[PDB]
Amino acid sequence: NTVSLPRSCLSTIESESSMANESNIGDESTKKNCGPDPYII
Amino acid sequence: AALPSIQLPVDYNNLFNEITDFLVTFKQDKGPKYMAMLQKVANRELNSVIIDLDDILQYQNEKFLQGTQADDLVSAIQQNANHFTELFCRAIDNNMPLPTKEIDYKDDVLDVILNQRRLRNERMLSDRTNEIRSENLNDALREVVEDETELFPPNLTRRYFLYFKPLSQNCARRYRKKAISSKPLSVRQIKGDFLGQLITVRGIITRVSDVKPAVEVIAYTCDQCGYEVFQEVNSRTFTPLSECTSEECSQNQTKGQLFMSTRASKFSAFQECKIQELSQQVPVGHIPRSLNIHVNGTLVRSLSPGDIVDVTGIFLPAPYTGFKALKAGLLTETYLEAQFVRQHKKKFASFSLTSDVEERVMELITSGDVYNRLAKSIAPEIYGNLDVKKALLLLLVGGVDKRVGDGMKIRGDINVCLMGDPGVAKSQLLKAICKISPRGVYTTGKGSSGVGLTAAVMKDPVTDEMILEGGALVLADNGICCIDEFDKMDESDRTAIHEVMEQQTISISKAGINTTLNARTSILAAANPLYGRYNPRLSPLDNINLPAALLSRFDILFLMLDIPSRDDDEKLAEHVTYVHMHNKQPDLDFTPVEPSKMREYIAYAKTKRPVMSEAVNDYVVQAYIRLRQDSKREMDSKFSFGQATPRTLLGIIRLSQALAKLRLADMVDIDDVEEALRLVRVSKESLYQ
Amino acid sequence: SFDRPEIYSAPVLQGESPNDDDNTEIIKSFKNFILEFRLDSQFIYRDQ
Amino acid sequence: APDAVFGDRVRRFQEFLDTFTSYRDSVRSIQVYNSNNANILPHRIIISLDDLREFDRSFWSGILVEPAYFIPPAEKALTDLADSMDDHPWKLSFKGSFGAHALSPRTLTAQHLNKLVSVEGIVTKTSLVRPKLIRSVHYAAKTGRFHYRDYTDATTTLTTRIPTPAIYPTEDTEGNKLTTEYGYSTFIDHQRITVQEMPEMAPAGQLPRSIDVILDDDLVDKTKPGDRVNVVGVFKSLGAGGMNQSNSNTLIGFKTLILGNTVYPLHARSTGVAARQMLTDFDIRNINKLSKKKDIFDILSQSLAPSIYGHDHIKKAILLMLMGGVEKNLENGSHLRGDINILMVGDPSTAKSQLLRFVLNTASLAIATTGRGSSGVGLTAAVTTDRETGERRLEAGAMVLADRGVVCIDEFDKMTDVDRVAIHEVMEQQTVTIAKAGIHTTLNARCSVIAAANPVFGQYDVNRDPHQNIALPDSLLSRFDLLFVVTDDINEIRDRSISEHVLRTHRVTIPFLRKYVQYAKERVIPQLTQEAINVIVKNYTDLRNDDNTKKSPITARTLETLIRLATAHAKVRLSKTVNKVDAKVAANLLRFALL
Amino acid sequence: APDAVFGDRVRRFQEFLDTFTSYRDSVRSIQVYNSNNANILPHRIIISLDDLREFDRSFWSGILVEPAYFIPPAEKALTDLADSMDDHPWKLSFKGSFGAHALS
DNA sequence: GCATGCATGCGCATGCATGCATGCATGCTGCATGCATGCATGCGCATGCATGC
DNA sequence: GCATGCATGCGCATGCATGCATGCAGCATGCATGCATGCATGCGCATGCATGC
Ligand SMILES: Nc1ncnc2c1ncn2[C@@H]1O[C@H](COP(=O)(O)OP(=O)(O)O)[C@@H](O)[C@H]1O
Ligand SMILES: Nc1ncnc2c1ncn2[C@@H]1O[C@H](COP(=O)(O)OP(=O)(O)O)[C@@H](O)[C@H]1O
Ligand SMILES: [Mg+2]
Ligand SMILES: [Mg+2]
Ligand SMILES: [Zn+2]
Repeated sequence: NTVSLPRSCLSTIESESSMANESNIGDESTKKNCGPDPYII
Repeated sequence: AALPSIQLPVDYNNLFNEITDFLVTFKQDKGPKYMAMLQKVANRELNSVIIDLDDILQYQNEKFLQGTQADDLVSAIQQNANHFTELFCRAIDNNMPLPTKEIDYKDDVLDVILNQRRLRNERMLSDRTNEIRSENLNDALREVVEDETELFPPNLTRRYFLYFKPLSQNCARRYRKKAISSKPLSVRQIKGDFLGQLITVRGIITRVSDVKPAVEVIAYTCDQCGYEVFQEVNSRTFTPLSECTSEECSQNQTKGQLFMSTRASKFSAFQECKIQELSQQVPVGHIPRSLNIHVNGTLVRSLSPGDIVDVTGIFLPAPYTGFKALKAGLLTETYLEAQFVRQHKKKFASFSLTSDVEERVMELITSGDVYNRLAKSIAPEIYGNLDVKKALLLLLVGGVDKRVGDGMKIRGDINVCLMGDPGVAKSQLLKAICKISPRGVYTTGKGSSGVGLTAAVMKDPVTDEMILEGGALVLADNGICCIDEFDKMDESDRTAIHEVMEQQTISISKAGINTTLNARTSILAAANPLYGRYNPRLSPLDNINLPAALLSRFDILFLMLDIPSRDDDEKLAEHVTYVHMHNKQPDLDFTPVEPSKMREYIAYAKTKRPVMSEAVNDYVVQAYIRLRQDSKREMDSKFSFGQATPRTLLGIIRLSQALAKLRLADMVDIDDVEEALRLVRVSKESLYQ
Repeated sequence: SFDRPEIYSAPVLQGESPNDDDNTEIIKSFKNFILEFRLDSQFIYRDQ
Repeated sequence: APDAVFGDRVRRFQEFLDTFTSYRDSVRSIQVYNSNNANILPHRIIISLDDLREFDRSFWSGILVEPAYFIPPAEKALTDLADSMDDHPWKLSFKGSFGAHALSPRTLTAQHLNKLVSVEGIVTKTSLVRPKLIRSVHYAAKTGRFHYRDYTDATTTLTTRIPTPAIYPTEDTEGNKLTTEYGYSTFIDHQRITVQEMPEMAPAGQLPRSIDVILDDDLVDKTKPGDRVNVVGVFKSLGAGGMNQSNSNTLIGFKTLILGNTVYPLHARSTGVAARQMLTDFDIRNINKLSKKKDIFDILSQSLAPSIYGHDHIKKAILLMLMGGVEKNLENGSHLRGDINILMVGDPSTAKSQLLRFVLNTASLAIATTGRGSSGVGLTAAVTTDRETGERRLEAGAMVLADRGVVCIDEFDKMTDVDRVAIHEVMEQQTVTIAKAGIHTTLNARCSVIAAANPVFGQYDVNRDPHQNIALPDSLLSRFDLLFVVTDDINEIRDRSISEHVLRTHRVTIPFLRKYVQYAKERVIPQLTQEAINVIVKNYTDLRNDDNTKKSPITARTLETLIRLATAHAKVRLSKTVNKVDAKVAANLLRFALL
Repeated sequence: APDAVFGDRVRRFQEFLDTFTSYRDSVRSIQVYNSNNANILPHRIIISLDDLREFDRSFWSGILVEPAYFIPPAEKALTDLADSMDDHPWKLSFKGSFGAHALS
């Protein structure tokens, strides 16, 4: 009201909750990486 | 799991066993048919195998009626035709008899290479088995030998092509089945539900491409190891190999550079043709659509532009090729792969005598009165007009072409021109003649002009080369070209027709084109008087718009006037109104001959070449002298379309030759010249009433 | 909707003369040693 | 996973289908037909937005404003009913009043996105119908099993979904090779069309606006270029308007189009879409009743253009042309004409153009042309264009479009020879032949003609022969079945009467006439009878052997004209055969026109 | 999507449960107890590898050597039978002789 | 009853799993640039038709 | 019949969407280290108990 969609997922910097920290890791050692341009409209 | 499995009611081992049994067992109502075919293939006298589904259905019914079980091979082939080609190939490669003829210096090179490859295969197998036996470490021995040794695969040792042909309506109707593969369809009706099936299309061919080699498997060679590497290709483009991939070079550290070898490679002869809908198939207020056909193997050169045919083929998909921005999902393009061709009208050149044709022909001659019987069967819905029909039949048959030597040439084709008052059914006769002829074309005035006649320069989509597309006059080569509204044309078209009648060629000298075309065609024209109806108060040459020389350039020039007469009008009205009440002509003592038999008889007659005797020559010279002397006085009184000239004598000779050919005789007689002069005199009674 | 093309080979000619320091000759020599070597008139390695 | 709102909406739409029983029996009837006749009908029905409005206003407004949330529930409910009632999923279509949501391509803006709309316009260009791969099936030779895979894209569902770009499988899970089974795979048809603003509604002098429409499966070839069409669908956006990645460019926006679900062709004047009405039993009873009266021809004739004074015989001729004769196709391959043509030469205030415009307004399919208005390729369709795929194609002209219809020509005498030679073939052979660079075809042009012409000297002259007054080639006149001459001679009583008539105007209805003509043309095909044969033979002989000076020549075309007129009159009579009265009427009309 | 091998294996294990009729009544008894006493028992039963050996050697060897492909089908078959009998998914346990697969 | 060795808790020194951040060099990928090609048009000239004359 | 002016189709230049690659420079990320903390371990000393004289 050049806006662009975020280049990275915003669920990491946004510490939404304490369980959100748990949800951002799983299945042993592998890190969580959503990739480049993960968002859709 | 990803890529789940599904269950279908299709077992392929059962079908392979059934294929083998059929290939070794079928009997035609002599040994097995296909075994004899395979023996001929092995001896290098055949190149293509045709599999008829009628044989398969007969085999199935024979097995059923005596109790035992059998599978439905016909429907399986119909619904999934593309998979059974290789099944049949593999079955056939397991039964081919050994060649009973030795290979000599007069065989094809492909056969030599194939035989060398087979001998090499056997030598490698024997070497491997000997080496294994000598080690001291028999089904197991051959198994281990087969496991450790390379060979040349079966596809690189075949020499034949295999095609299917559909189920005819007769066999299915007699056996109580529904032959899907032979129900003709238009391009409109072929939708995506028919992909992967064997279907038949009815249409008219509009374009054909030149034959070129399409590579199936490329071959390379390695000087380092001596192996031969083969690269399959099934795409519009491919990437050549660079470095060797054989076991020896693969296991080593220094690999060799592959070099391409054209002679060992596998090629196919390829053509692509377009097919367009017939008028009767197009809906109301729509434009006809098209379709693409692929032809491979020995079936090439079987389609020429302008042919109405029924093509058989397997309907298969292809990758999308439109604009990227308009692609929504996995879109595809369609094409037809040809397996069998049939024509609606047989060409004369392909004629051949045989019991079936001979019986019909002999019946026709036995019935007697061939001349008038053939003449009266041309457009039997038109009353009267008998001598015009005789002239038209003679134009259909033609004369004799003579090579005089020193490169000189005299035509043997007869040109006829009709010119009369309005409403005399000239157009009906033009159209009927165009429909009877196997290579006939129909044109009307200004609708066809310029490059519509002759030819134009364009670029081939399939190949990257320039070509010439023939017009009306080139499409009817060795046929009849019908021209309506002959008097309303432009000067250029008139000049082109003039040259074509002159010397059967068209010369063009324009920007980007300097060539000569072939126009071995006959002309059938129609025209009208300059003031509508004919005016008997004016000179004949003042009632028409064409130059007098052009009129003189016709063998027969007919005048058809409409003089009211209370008597003949009654007969004409009765005929026409009867024809409208029913769908047939009124006469009962005469039966018309259908177009196929007429075409057969004309094809048989065209093989003759009668010759001139001495008495006939004396009669001809006397008649020519008398007629030439007479014509000058008439032309002086300004009452002749044209004075007699040597072209009249040549036309008389041609007509006599045509009558002799129609009689099926090796020599000419006096009666033929009598009839020729009789017709040439009849040409102009309308001008003496 | 085509499938994947294949590649294969077969031996015809005799290439360059084999060198001693190439992998295939090493393999053949080792195979001969395994299947032939004798000790006390016995094929120890083949038997074991 | 399941959603509660989805289930509640499914339940509500099931209640809606329960309260109204027409769609239920429609589905039952479609299934019954498909079972009995196996042609296969598609699984689809039409719903009225009005009934939805009386039933549940909230659900109505949801479908109108939020189709992506309310329509899939309705389709599922309909599919559930269809699957429960019988011994492919089903789809829906919408009709009724769309209120403010009925727009045109010019007045369709970004505030209507994601909502259900209904647009009107003209079809400008279609696309080639292509198959789309949905499910592939394969075979492993080493194991003897069959596999498959499914594919989807963004345009097959109204709601946004997370992409799953599956690859085409060539191997097995264990490494073995695979073989494609083209006969066991599945393909669906696909097309794209363009719609523009109507030429009769767009502002003059201004460039037009257009919108794309996507069609699938059973709505793939329901229109052709040049039609007037009404398309109902969802105006939708796709992709990212340059938002993803940097994409510095800002000029482009979001791609938009319509995912159509309903296509309706509309009839207009001077267009290629023919008018058809639905015939109810009341209409059939009334028509079959009126068929039994003896002055039916007189009533139907006097019904035509009642605002004009007199010209009764021309009214009769126009009715005969509207009905028409029968065309014959012999097994040999010959064709015999069945159409009727009319020409009018008259004085310059004889109401020729009024009757011509009446014929334009009343015929189910008619195209209006003027002398110099259309010429060259504009009449025979002799113009060639080409696709962006490379091929060259043809596009229909005035008479090619009017196949099986009528064509009105005004100022006929103002034409030239180049197009008269062209129209000769149309009027006799009823075909168009084209031979250009890369085209050789023949198009059907079975149409009738009605025309009006002016005398040479401004007004018709009785002191000269007709040839000096008409001045048209004899071969052309022979192709016109009827030629009429009308003159205005001053007469006190006639002038008085026409005056009171014109004053009355200034201070059977057509729809029933159209229904009557449609039924008669569709249902009745009479045959020739010996009585009419004798009558026509006698009349043709007498006309051909008389000394009277005529307005036109006499040929076999006159005999065929007699047969055609007799058959058309019998068609008017709804009788399956031609009697003596029809032949006598044809002879009387021909004699009056000639003399 | 559905798999044909999975369904065939489910059908075969259903046939196995049909030939031997102790596990059916065991499941019935567990359900009866849980209905009457409401303590809740877990939904599980024990199968004998020996009986499987007499019944179908191929299925026996599949469970012994390819549990990831043969056991989920068996659990689904047992769950289907349990859901069909009554007016959580069920699990399986193994006893009997494990042969060479008994280790430390 | 008295003296002595032994094994059992206090009082620690010290190494090592866990877990988080930080400067940097790496490897990848969008992107500006080079380019070929086939289609569309802006237009002038040579031909055939229409209109007086 | 005879001469002029206009549509019309042929022939030649030229602009422009499409669609492919290529050297390069920017940007997010894995990696070497830099370090804090809490736990266990082994290592003696003070000593309460058992044994012998
Ligand atoms: N001798 C005849 N016999 C039957 N029908 C005829 C005859 N002469 C003319 N006709 C009819 O008259 C019409 C003449 O039209 P057409 O075939 O174009 O000939 P033309 O061009 O000579 O007028 C045709 O439809 C035809 O059916
Ligand atoms: N017979 C008639 N009956 C009623 N009105 C007529 C009649 N003749 C002429 N007119 C009137 O005169 C006008 C003639 O217009 P128009 O149809 O162009 O005649 P034309 O084409 O003969 O010049 C019309 O508006 C019409 O109202
Ligand atoms: Mg004609
Ligand atoms: Mg008018
Ligand atoms: Zn090599």
